[PDB]
Amino acid sequence: TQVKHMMQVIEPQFQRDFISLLPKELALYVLSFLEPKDLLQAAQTCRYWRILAEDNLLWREKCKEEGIDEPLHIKRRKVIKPGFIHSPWKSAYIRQHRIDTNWRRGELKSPKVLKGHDDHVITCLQFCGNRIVSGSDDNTLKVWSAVTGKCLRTLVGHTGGVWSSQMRDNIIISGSTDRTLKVWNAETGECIHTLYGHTSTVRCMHLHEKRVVSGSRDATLRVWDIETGQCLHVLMGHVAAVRCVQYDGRRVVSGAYDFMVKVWDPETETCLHTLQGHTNRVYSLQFDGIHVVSGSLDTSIRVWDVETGNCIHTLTGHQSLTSGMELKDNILVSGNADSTVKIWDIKTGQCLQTLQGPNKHQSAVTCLQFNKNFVITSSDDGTVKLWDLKTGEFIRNLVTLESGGSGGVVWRIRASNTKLVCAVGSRNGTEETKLLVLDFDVDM
Amino acid sequence: PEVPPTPPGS
Amino acid sequence: ASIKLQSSDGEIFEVDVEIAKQSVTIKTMLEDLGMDPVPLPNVNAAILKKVIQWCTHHKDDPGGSGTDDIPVWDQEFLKVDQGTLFELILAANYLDIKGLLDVTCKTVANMIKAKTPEEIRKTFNIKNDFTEEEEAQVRKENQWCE
Repeated sequence: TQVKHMMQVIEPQFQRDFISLLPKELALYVLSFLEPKDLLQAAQTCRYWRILAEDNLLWREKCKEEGIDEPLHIKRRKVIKPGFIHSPWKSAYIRQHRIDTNWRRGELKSPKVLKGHDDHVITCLQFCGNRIVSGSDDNTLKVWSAVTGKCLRTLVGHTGGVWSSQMRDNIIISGSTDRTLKVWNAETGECIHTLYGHTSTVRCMHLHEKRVVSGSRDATLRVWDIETGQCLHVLMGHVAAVRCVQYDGRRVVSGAYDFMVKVWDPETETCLHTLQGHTNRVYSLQFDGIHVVSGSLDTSIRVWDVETGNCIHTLTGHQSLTSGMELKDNILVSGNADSTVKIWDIKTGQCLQTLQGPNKHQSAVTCLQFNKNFVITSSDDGTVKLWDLKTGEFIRNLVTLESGGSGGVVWRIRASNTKLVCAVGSRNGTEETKLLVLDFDVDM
Repeated sequence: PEVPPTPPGS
Repeated sequence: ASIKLQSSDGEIFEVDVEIAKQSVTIKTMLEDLGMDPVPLPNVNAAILKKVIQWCTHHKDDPGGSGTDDIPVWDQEFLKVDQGTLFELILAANYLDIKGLLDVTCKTVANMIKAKTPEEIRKTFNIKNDFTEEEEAQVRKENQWCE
């Protein structure tokens, strides 16, 4: 009845064209075989076609195809001309398409600069809704607004450097060389719990629902209840430091400087599998419930089956340390000290792209994110680069530190659909430590 | 060649 | 076996039951309502010859669907003019013949992808009925890339 209202009321009578004259179901059926680019061009043909092409369900389907889940409702109205009844799904498509475009080629707006952690390293970074959490070897964490750039809180408590953190809207958890974890209220900044049990640095952690698992230089892992503050379980069997950990609520997976990856059932504190094969330290890890993926100093990345413990793929071709990997639906993106990023299909072992070329990173890759369109990579060269995940081609430098080749580095990044946040600094004073936040939203 | 920051040893 | 259809303009067609029953409309009127002959008030002899020709070609084409690539034979079969295509869409809908509807409709969609607004007019006729102001808005609201 959107279309009924608009036809009966704009009154576009006497057109001499094919689709104007069809029943409207059939005109819409025809229009359904078109891609959005075409629908937008059809819409500029005449009033009648415009009204048809603005059909709400036609665009709901187009949105589900790009995985756009909510419609978008605007307001500034106007009543500009005789009345138009916009489709929320259509403006949601268009929103997303302009956002994408803005990341690829939109003028780089000057980013907000959040100065903090003076003269120290930002060792972990978290970004959740409109909150950013930076953690540091100054012993603190700071909570910031991604919207205004203000520092909202400063989480003081640790007597030791912060090196790991997790966040889920308003719960933050930190891990330190002071051998503890801490649980914090982001809004108020109070430390609600302090978790004792480890005796050496809390190097990594992973949070799932109401439990975090921590891994430590002590060679153990502990599983902790976040509400109660109690340590539920203790996972013993590693022989050297645990550098990386994943937890899905059902199995813990840990990777350690003993070259080993272990899979555990936490409830019974038992190691179900020791995954052996890496010929050097394991540094990075991903896990999706079915596959474990482990990055080594071996320069290898191994893919394994949690259920059996069997190596499925040994993915090769990086030349140095794989420092971080992201895994999503059987696509894996790996960042390496060799300055290169690769994209892999972990079902087949295929290396789909290697990100390099004339605008390659000049030094180690420190961090990365990706979605179905882009990879974003950061580096000690002081840039953050945007690449096309489908073609593997460089698109552009999102950030280029002037001090990049004199000490400035990008330690890590987080991105939302709309925003990019970068932790930046230097070991020699050439770049003051800070976060950079860039906005790619569009007006809408 | 270069590895990321890591906590100091004991 | 064979059954009788009566076009809107009074002409009888002898058709193989299994080819005719591709029209859900016909099938229903045949099996559930027992019509003999089956009267088709919305389809004349001309398009009805074409519909039966299409069905006859696809009397085995086990749908299947395959909406993606439009077959070679069908593409030649609709090298036909705009008026006829329009009737074929209407007859496919009336007769409920999903394969014919899909093909014919895709064929029209293809006359749209991916021309500019102006080129879509020169194909479909269409007068630009927008004011200066309206066309500014529509161009702005339906901007691709920039």
